[PDB]
Amino acid sequence: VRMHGNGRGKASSALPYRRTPPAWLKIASRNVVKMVCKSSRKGMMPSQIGMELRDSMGIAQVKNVTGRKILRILKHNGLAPEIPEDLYFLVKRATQMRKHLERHTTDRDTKYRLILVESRIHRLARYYKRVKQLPPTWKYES
Amino acid sequence: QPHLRKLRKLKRGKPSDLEESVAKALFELEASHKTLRQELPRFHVNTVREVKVPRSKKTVLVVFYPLRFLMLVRKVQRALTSELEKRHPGCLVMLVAQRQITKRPTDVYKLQKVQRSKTSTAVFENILNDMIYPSDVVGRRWRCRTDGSKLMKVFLDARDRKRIESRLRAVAYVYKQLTHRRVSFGFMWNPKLQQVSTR
Amino acid sequence: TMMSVLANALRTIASAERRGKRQVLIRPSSKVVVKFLQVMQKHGYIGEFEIIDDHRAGKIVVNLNGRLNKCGAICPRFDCATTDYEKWMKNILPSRQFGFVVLTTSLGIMDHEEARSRNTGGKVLGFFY
Amino acid sequence: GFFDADLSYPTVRTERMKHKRRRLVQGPNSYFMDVSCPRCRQVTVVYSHATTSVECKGCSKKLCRPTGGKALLVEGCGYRRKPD
Amino acid sequence: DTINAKLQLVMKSGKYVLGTQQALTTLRQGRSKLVVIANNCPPIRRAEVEYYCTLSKTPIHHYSGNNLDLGTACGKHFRTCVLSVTNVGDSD
Amino acid sequence: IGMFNEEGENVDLYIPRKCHATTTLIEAHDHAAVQISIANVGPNGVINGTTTTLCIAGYLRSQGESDHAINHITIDRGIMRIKTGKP
RNA sequence: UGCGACAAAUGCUUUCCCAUCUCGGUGUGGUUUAGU
RNA sequence: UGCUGUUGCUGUUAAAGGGUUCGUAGUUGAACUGUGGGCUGUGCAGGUUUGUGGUCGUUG
Ligand SMILES: [Mg+2]
Ligand SMILES: [Mg+2]
Ligand SMILES: [Mg+2]
Ligand SMILES: [Mg+2]
Ligand SMILES: [Mg+2]
Ligand SMILES: [Mg+2]
Repeated sequence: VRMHGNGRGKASSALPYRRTPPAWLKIASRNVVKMVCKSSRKGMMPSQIGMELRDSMGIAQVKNVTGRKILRILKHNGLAPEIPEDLYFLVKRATQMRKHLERHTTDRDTKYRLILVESRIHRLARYYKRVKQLPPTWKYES
Repeated sequence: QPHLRKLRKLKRGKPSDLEESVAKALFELEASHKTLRQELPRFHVNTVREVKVPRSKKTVLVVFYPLRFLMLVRKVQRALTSELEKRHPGCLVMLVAQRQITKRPTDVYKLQKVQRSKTSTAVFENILNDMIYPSDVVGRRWRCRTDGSKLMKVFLDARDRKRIESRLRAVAYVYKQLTHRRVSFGFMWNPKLQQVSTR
Repeated sequence: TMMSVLANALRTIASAERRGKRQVLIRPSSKVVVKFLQVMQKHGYIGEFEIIDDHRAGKIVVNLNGRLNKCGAICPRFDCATTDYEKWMKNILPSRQFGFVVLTTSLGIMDHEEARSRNTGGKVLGFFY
Repeated sequence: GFFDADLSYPTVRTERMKHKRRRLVQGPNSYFMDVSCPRCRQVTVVYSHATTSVECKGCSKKLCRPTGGKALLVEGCGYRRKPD
Repeated sequence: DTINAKLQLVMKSGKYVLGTQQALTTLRQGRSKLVVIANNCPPIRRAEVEYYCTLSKTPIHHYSGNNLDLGTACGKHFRTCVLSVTNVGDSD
Repeated sequence: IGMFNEEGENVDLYIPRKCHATTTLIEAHDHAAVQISIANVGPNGVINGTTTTLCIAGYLRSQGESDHAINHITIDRGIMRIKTGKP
C-alpha cells in the first residue's frame, strides 16, 4: 500500500478491546497448541494457520487463548520457518516475476515492479540481519 | 489437622481464625462439591485478610493464593466464591492472587530487563480483574479534573449489572486498600459503540 | 510519518481554539502530552480532559474554555539554562506579563516560572498563552 | 436537535455509522455463528467473514462460500449468531 | 503452485531422494510414495520411471518445469530429473 | 477585572464585552456583534421587569453559527428546554 | 547418598500414551448446588 | 539587509521543486514499565442524610 507506491489504503483488522476468549469456547489451551503444531506440520504458514482456526474452530485469536502467538508456538516446537514468512513470500514474488521476465523481456511494467520488490527485500533482509532472525552474510540473489 | 493442608506450610503452625475457617471450608468443598472436587486438591491459600467497608454492611474476606494457581482458580472462581460466601454469612469473598511488583528502576538498562508482568500497572490491572473475574473490563477512562486529580473509571458490561453491582462498592474499597489507587465503576450496554448506561 | 506526538497534539488544540470549538479529540496520546495538558490546566487555559484507553496509544478529549489564544511545540527541544529563560520569553511569548514556556527538567515537566523558582534548566517543549 | 454532541460520549446514532477503525475505540465488525449442516445437523462454528473453504467434519459439505466481505452460507442452512 | 508447496514441505520435514537411479531403487523397494518428473526428462527415461510407477502403484506427478526448475523448487543448487519422496513428512 | 496599577488604579480605558459563546473580546469596530435581551417571565405568562441579555461576536454571526450558539446558551441558562417531556 | 524447614511468575493430588468398563449467602432478582 | 534568513527569507504566475522512481552515507523517527499512601490543622469543589414560590398524583 504505502511503501513503494501511491496507495493509501486503510483496510485492516481491528482487534477487540476485550481479550478474554468467549465463554462458549470450550477448547483447552493444550488442544489449540496441538492444532497449530499439527497444522504447521501439515504445511501451513502462521497466517494460514490462524485463518484456519478463525474460520473453522471459532478461535478468533490464538494468543488470547494460549497466551502465545502462532509463530512463538512454532518456535517452541522448532517448527518455525527457516526464512521468515513474509520474506519468503516476497522472495517467491520476485522469483515468479523473474521467471515471467525471462520470456517477456518487453514487459517493462513487471521490470519496474521487480525493482520495487527487490529494493523492498534488501531492507527487510537488513532488518532480519540486524534482528538476527537471519544469518549475517545473508544476501538476496537475483 | 487435614484441613490445614489448604494453607501454606508456613501458616499451618498458628493459623488465624479467618484462615482456619476458610481452610476448613475449602477442605469440605474438595469432596462435597462436584466441580470443586476436581480442582481443590491441587490448591491452597496464603492468607485471609478481613476488610471493613465503611458505610456498608458485611465485610470482605480477601483470600490470597499463590499466582501459580491462577488458571486453577479462574476455572472454578464463580463457584468457589459463592460457596465460600454461603459458608461465611455477612461477608464477601474475593480471590486475589499474590503478585510481586518490581519497583521501577532508575536505569535505562535495568528498565529493559523488567518482567512486564511484575510492573505495578500490570499487577494492579490484574488485581482488578481478579476481583470482578466473571465480568471483564470493557472500557477504561481517566477523568482529569481541573484541580489536578486524575480519577480512573472502569466500565463493565451492562449484562453483569444484576450480578456485580452490589459488590462494586466493596471492590472499589478493597482495590484502594490493596493498591493504594482509586477506581470508579460504570456500565456500558454497548461497549462496542462506547454507550454508557444511565441506570 | 508522524514524528512528534506533542507537536501534533498542540497543533490540534490550537486549531480548535482558533475555530472556537468546545471540545477537541487528540490522537495519539502520550505521557508528555498529558503532562503538558496538566500544566495548561493548572494555570486555567483548558478545562477538564479525559483520557480514553484503547489498548494502544490512547485518545484524549479536551474541553476548551476560550482562554487559550495559542499553544505550540518547539522543535527541536533546545536546551535552556536558567539564564536563558529571559531570552525564550522575549522570543516566543507575547508579553512578560502572561504566557508560559514549558520545559522538560529533571524535576519534571513544568512552566518556565516554576522552573526558574526551582533553579533548574532543561529542554524547551512548547508554549501557551 | 438541541443536543450538542459530546466527543467522549457519542450518540449511538452517529457512533453506529462510524468505520470500525474510526470509532472512539476501534473494534471488530465480525462475529461467529454456530451453523447446522444441511445433511447431518452437526453444529459447526463458522466465522462471519470466513474466506477459506469451511467444511463440515463428517459430510464434508461446504457450509459457506467466500465472498468479497461476509461469507455466504449454503442454502437451507441453520445458523445463529454466537454471543460476544 | 500446489506441488511447489508440497515439495517445500517434504524438504522441510519428510524424506526424499533425488536422481533417477535412486528413485528407481526406491521404486523397486516399497518405499516411494510419490514420484515427480521434470518435463525436461528424456522420453525413454521418463517411460521407464512411469512403467516402474505403474507396476508399483505409485502416484506420478509431471512437474510443469524442467530439471533446473525442479532442483530450484527442492531448494537445491543442481538439477534433478526425478524426485522420489519416501516419507511425505505429514505433507499429504 | 482589567489591568491594574501597582497602587490600585484600573488604568484600562474600558472593559470590552466577551461573547457568551466563544468568550472572545467584542471589539469596537466589528459592528456585527449584537446584544439580545430575553424577557424574564414570572409564574404567570406575563413578563417581569428584568431581562436576560447575551452578547454574540460578529464573526460567529458571519459563519452562520450564531443560531446554534444561542440555542446552546439558552439551554444552559435554563430558558430553553432541550427535549419535550414524557407523554 | 540420604535428611529436616522454607519458598516458587503459572496446577504434575497433572498431561499424554495402552487397556477394563429445595438449601444457604446476597440484593430489593440474579448466584454455586440439588430435586425436576 | 528578514537582499544569505539557526533565530529569520523565497520557490503557481516575479528568480527558483529535480521528468519519474529507487537509493546509500546523512537527517528524522509511534505508544508503554510511572498518579505514592494514610494523620492533623487550614482554605476550596460535589456522591446523601435529618430538617425546610414551583412542577406532580390528588401530602403528594
Ligand atoms: Mg520512501
Ligand atoms: Mg528575497
Ligand atoms: Mg518562474
Ligand atoms: Mg515536479
Ligand atoms: Mg538514531
Ligand atoms: Mg519516542
